[PDB]
Amino acid sequence: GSIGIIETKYAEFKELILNNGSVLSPVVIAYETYGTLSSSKNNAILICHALSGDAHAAGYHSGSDKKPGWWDDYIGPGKSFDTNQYFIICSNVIGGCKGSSGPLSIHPETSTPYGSRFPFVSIQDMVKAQKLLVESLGIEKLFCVAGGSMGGMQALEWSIAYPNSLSNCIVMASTAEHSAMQIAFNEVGRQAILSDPNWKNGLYDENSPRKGLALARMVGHITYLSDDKMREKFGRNPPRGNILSTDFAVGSYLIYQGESFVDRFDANSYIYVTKALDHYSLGKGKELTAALSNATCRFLVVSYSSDWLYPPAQSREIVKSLEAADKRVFYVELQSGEGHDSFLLKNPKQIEILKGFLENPN
Amino acid sequence: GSIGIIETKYAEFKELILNNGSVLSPVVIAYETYGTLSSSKNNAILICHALSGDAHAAGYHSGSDKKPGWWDDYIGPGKSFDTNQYFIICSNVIGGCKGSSGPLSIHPETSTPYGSRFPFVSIQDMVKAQKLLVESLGIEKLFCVAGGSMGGMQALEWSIAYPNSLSNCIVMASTAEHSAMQIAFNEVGRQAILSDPNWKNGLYDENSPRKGLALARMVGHITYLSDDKMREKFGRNPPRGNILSTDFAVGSYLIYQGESFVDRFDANSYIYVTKALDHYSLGKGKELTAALSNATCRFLVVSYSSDWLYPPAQSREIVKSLEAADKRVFYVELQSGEGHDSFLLKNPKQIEILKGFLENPN
Repeated sequence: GSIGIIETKYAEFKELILNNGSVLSPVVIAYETYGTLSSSKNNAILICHALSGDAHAAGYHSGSDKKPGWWDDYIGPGKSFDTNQYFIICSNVIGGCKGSSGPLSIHPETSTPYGSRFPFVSIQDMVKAQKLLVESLGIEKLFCVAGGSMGGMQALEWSIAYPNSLSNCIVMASTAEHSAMQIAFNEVGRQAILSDPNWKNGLYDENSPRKGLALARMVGHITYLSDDKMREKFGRNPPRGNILSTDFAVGSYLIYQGESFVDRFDANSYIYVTKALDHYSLGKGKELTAALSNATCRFLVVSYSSDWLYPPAQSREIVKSLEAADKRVFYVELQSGEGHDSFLLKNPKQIEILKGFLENPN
Repeated sequence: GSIGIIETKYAEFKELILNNGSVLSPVVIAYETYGTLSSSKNNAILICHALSGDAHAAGYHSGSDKKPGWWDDYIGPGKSFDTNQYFIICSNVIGGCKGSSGPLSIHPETSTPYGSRFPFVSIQDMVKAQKLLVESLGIEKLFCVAGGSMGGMQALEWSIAYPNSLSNCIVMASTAEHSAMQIAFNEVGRQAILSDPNWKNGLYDENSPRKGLALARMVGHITYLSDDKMREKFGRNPPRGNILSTDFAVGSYLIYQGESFVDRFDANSYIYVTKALDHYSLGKGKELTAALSNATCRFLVVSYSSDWLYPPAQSREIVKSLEAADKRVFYVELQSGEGHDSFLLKNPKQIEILKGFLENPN
């Protein structure tokens, strides 16, 4: 079942010209691979990560690791992304903070992290960079591109940016454009970092805006409860006593939400990645239909009943435009009990729809 | 059109026993009145405020005022809440920070603001306190209770807490219970205050958590844009350059969102009031039907097409349960271009539905 110990690898390329005119020189892409690439180069699947995720989508880095990769129940021998049949790839987005070109990259003049000097990146840029990686691994046409949430937005971009470079596209718990609500949560997170005393115009190094970023990320932990589970927590009555008595007053630490200072993220990177998500729009209705008419691949769109961050209605708009464009598309709404990240959890019915989609080309 | 210069008045009562067991002694209720109460005591309308609002719902405090009351386009001679016909009342919620019993109330021992020593209050408590005020003004049965958002939740509570003490109930852009999404925005705001260095377990006095509260309140400004107007702002591409170049780096001040330090709010009060909102639940479906079966008054429920904070679906659940309970209920979804506070803005079609509801008892 487990793919075992995996090394993070680093592909470096001379440059990447970004959509906003700026240039990454060089471009580094941290990635991991699972399984074995066929001599025909045609069994490869690209996994695109979500906001919290990275290149480490499966297995372990060392024996002492306490948790496997972020989609480990779905990637491995016998699992939904079967490393017995397929060559599975996952890479850290540029703008990210776990190995690819991003704000933590060392500046060629100051020998300090780029920080706020790093250029703004878009989802189209992130996908251009993934294309470079995939070509470098010897692949001209991927079998599949898959991802959920932020990862599904990259997967959608692939289907139209390089429409003939993939046969299949799996878009889980995702959207063609962020709602005002999604943008608002990210904007609050970004402002928390910006107003943190340690922010220093983004040129922090000794002392990062840990508090601001803790707040920015807590958003993802608070939003994890479904409507029902949040109401269960809150009930029909407020607490007894006062803010001091309930120890509600001593709640500063709850900003980290059980998570430690060692599982490390970066404030600049959060700003860079969420800005890419918020500024990406394929539109809706007629405009989305027109945008998606480039695609040639087969589509699997999966939404989750309790997901209110990327709700079934956002998936439905994609499926509606993919039918208006005369494209091969299947749509499954899975029953779920979580606020957004249900695509991550082992679920018999998810496993089944994935294995069957990849197994049956109709 | 304008009601003119208004004094804030203060009604004080010996005690109020709260639902959580704690006691307010004394209870102070800051209120304002507009128009003239009939000798029959039967033309009175209670206005319930929203999260940002207060008792000052109409007119001016002095000639030098730069803005009138928060619902001034709706309260006055000839306006929708006609002070030529009606006696209009609005009061600051207990737990609030603009005159009623709340965390800024001076403690009888320390002669400093209660702060975090103030007891948790509920919407049922807020309405109990309003009942006291209304009785004190000589009123046994109100003609109407009206409000939007948070104010509509108080108005709903009235219709079932004192079902025979009102003839009509206007519930605008509101809900019988907060969604996980609504609670999440408030929770982020509360955590911003809790993690602010000046929070001091809520016993701040010299130096308040201004930054934390700025963040908490910015949420209400960011969420103000509709899906379309937010997408218009964000477009299909991220900015040119980097965080430093776009002056995106110097964005600390944007936490106040144009608003000054003089228009003053309180961090404890924000915690108290949003906790009351988040912990209030009449439920949904059968449970909401059962809860609302106590009501005897006539209902007007108004939602707004672009409101995604308190979306039409929350209003529909109320109207559905009010029909399942065999109650007099009208439902209008008004077209709007804002993210939540459309009930505040002058709108010919809102004016018309309000004046006609109050004028025609059928």
